[PDB]
Amino acid sequence: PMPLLINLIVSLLGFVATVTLIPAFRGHFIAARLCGQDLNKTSRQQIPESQGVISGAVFLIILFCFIPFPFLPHHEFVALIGALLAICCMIFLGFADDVLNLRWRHKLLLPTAASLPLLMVYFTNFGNTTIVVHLDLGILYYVYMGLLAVFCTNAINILAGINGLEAGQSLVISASIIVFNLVELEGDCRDDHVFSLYFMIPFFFTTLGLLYHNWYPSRVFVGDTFCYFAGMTFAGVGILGHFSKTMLLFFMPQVFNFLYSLPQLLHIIPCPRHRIPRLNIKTGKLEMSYSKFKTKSLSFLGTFILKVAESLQLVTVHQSETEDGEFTECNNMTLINLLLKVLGPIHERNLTLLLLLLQILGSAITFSIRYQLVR
Repeated sequence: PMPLLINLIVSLLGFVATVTLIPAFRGHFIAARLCGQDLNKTSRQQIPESQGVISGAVFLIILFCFIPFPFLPHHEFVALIGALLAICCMIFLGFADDVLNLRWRHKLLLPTAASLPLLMVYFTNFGNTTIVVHLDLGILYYVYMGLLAVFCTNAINILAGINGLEAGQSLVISASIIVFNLVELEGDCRDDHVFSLYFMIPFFFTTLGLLYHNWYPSRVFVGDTFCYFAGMTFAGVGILGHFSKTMLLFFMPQVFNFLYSLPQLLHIIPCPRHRIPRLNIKTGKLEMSYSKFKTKSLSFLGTFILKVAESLQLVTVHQSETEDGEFTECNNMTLINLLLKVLGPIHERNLTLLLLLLQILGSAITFSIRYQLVR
């Protein structure tokens, strides 16, 4: 593990670099108007946004320096430069979307745009287009790879709204991939897991440096730049490491949160501006958020999904009648608000930690399935 040693050293220098640079560039983001208030806090102070650009930049420089060490044969090098191009492009287009706030339709095209070098590397390095249930997907396999980048970013991005969640969930996911890579390094696929480690170790330590400042009480915000960055690094290693299926199982709390959010996101059930919990100033803890709307304006499909989700004991429905008419106060559909439905009001630092623990539980479940640990 001669290049893995060098990779671990540069990753630790990168942790120190992220911890040091994030407060150094604070002034620049504030002056750039790249800052906002922490909605779940009584404090009206502006906190710098998109700090995922600094940890993402540190990540790139770390790996740019690392590039000659695995070699010091081009088939594994093409994937290394190719994966770095896809990730770099994503950190770029991610930060551009943060700064410019592009339309949701253009936002979904950005990950497929940046994932193109991985698809081309998989094409030139003759990647297995076949899948095991034995079915050759061919063109539909490249559509999967293209949509994998789009998924991971938005899956992380829609499971957010509380300090240290986005960086924290990514640390559990990247640490799970590190553990999995190490176990599978000993035999069989050594090349596919040594490659994945080369990106996961620097991703873990740069994110650690970011979480140092994002963790409760949030000093900085990670921004959509970090979600874009994280999403592509995970899609990158999963695609070129061929463990995309195993990797998507580490995305279990995200897969649930996405599908539970889907009726609100698609506006089948009314969706407000912010579906984040409401902080009770007297309590100090975070309480559930609600989406009240007219019952007559609601669609037949929307009335069905909301009634099935109520019968499944997932959504709290509160009926009311005013002078304007009859309105339905539906619970905001997200894993954060569902945890407050089940466990009552929870403080922000404990609520994130609980979702991080939930992320650990799912990873243990994945590992137990894959290595026979149920008994």
